[PDB]
Amino acid sequence: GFEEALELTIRAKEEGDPRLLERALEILERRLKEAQERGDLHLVLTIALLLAAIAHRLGDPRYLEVAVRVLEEAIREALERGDVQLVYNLVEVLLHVARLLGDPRVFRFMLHILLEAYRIARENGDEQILIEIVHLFTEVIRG
Amino acid sequence: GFEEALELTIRAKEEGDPRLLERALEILERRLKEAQERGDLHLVLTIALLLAAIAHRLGDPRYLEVAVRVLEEAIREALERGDVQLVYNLVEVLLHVARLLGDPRVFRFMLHILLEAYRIARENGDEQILIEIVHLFTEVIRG
Amino acid sequence: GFEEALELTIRAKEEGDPRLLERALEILERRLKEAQERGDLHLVLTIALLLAAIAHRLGDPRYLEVAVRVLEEAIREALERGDVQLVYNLVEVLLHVARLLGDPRVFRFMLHILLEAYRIARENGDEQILIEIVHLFTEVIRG
Repeated sequence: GFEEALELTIRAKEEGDPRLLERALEILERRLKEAQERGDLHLVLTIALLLAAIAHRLGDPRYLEVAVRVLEEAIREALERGDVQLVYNLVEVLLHVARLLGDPRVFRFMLHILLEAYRIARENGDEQILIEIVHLFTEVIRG
Repeated sequence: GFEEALELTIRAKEEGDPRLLERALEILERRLKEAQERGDLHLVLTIALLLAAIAHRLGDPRYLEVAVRVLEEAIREALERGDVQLVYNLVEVLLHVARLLGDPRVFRFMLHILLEAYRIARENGDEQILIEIVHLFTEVIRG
Repeated sequence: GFEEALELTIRAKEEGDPRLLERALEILERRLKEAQERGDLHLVLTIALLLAAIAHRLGDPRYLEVAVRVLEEAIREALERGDVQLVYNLVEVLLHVARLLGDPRVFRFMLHILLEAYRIARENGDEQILIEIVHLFTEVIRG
């Protein structure tokens, strides 16, 4: 499912044809909506990661903003689920995306989510993810 | 605890109040001494990492220094115990602190520790820790 | 002697003697020829990583090149073997040396290898590696 986007990315770099980046971003945007529906938040994680990395190469912040918005909604759902691990892995991707975009308010969103996920993990009693959340927190406050 | 620090960090981004960073640094410096005293080297790892990130923001090298001296003593104890994984994770944090602080001697300390941890890991199982030690070595020598 | 290279590397830092870097590079190049062809792609990964690190310190691109060419042939062999976890760990080290060397061509190599490994992993049905490959792919296209 990711193969066509990975090939198109290599093909756009070597041939210098940004229309191939745009084609792959279209494929990845279709897939990301299909996984946003259905509730496949683990796949949304990786599609949004790949979507944002290609969008960054193309120089078009629009697709970076779509990845942010979809990752933020997947985080809110995964936090309502009380999954915490999915929230952690979702925030990890959003951190890489926010680092690319440079939007300060995405980091603010992640600080609140991590604090809430720490509270769910504290009352659940999962110690290892409690530390993993604090570590991810120290990375967000950097920038 | 961690929750009060994470709340104060968020509260001091929202409210324009760096005193809340200072209050968090004070709590974490208390907890870090309490953890070093108890020998709680796994918590020493996470407190120092959070302390240094909150100290990097606000920009006070003092709390970076406390973090270096405590991590170093936690590393020496973990190396006495022969716990190659723990000293690996402890040096990993000290490398991030020392990169923030910029003191050459903190790197030199890490060079000698990793060589010793390589000897213990060589005579033990030649596991992934063996490559993880030499991998961490190459990162300490670089910058 | 792995330990000898670690010792010489520390020894060249505080004595400021780059002849010890060149001596460790000699020991590591002898060791890589022993390890390669015989196989042991895991040890090829370790010493090539150490070799290129102290070569970067020495300022000599030549040894960065042999670390690259040995890593690339290890990746091709591990890719022939079908060991997709091994090519992942090999490409991870090849990204660090490619960052040091600064040659655009090694990044092109890594993009093609990762696309292949995804295909082998997709037909093998490993799932977790497929995601880990895509995640590493987003790191390679950055730089």
